[PDB]
Amino acid sequence: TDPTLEWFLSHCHIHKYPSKSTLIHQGEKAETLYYIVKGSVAVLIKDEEGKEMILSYLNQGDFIGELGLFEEGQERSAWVRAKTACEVAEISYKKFRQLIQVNPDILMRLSAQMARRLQVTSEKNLAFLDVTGRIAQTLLNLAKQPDAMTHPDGMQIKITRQEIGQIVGCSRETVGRILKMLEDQNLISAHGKTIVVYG
Amino acid sequence: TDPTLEWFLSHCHIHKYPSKSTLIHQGEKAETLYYIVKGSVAVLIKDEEGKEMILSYLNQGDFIGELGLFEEGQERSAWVRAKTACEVAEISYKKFRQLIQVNPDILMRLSAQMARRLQVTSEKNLAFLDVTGRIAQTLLNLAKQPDAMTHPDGMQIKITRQEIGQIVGCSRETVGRILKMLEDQNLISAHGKTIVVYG
Repeated sequence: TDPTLEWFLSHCHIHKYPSKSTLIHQGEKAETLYYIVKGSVAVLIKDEEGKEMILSYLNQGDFIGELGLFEEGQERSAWVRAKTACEVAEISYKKFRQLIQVNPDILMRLSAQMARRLQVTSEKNLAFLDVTGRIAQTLLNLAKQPDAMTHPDGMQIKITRQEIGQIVGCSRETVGRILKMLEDQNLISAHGKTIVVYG
Repeated sequence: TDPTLEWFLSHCHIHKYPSKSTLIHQGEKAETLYYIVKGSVAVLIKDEEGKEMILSYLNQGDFIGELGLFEEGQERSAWVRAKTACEVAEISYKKFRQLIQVNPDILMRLSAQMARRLQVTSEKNLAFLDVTGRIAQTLLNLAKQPDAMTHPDGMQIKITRQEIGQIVGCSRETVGRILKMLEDQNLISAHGKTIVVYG
């Protein structure tokens, strides 16, 4: 059992959100503070060219819209929507601040993840971003070449890591540093001399 | 004045650091937890070969390795040095964990900082990363121009939002969004026609 969680939730209101239903709409005045008891949700924005862009998926046990607890008035840059029928608890920010006085443990939890949530995004300057822009261009251009292969996901090209570095003007390593990053962004794919560009 | 920051301060050792003196080394043993009372530091890393490729820039009102606090173990890759001569207060994780109980307010400001770092992360395709590389390049070359200003943090140049768009080949809005990002990353600062390039 979980002494705190159970206490915490006895101060929250749990409701169900059928898939695709929206939990928080975008310029809403933040005052909660949502805790996912079960199921998953998505954080969406619209980029230039008004396409839905997924910022993150949040799963059971995670919290929703902190960033509004430490920023009065703060709105909701990007709005929360359910992906699967899920139960979510929500508590007045005002009342939550009271819980923290009583037993500052829950605060520890939420405080948590984030951290485990940051320890995953980071370990990542101007000089660096420049090369990242150049390499992305090289791959973008090669996909439009007549010698490009057609891939179910997009276009597949042929080039060595050293060739990328020679073209852009960087070490073979810097290429791997960037290729790995781009690959983690689900934008490209690297295996030997074969590289595939998505979209 | 800042009460919750005044108590939390009396409960820990504040250290002075001359510029270019390292605070945190690689492989460390995470048990702190520093708070920059005054000045600025730089999160470095030594790369493939060598080259201190930098990583960040933390200033007054910042916590350090706050990720270590949670989750036993963790020393501790990363790195830290003082850019300018700065005063840094530090406290053992375990004592802090006790203070959290005494007055949780300080756990607020630690969580607050973590929240802000999430904001920056979520706000991140190939085409976009390409433009980001070109824009940084324009700012990079201009700071080396004879008509650049001497700024305490680096070099300050003169250019409008639309001028950058014309050079790179993007909308006036695209420049706006990218300038926001780069300023949040602590690489530049924008104020009207004035743009200052750090470093």
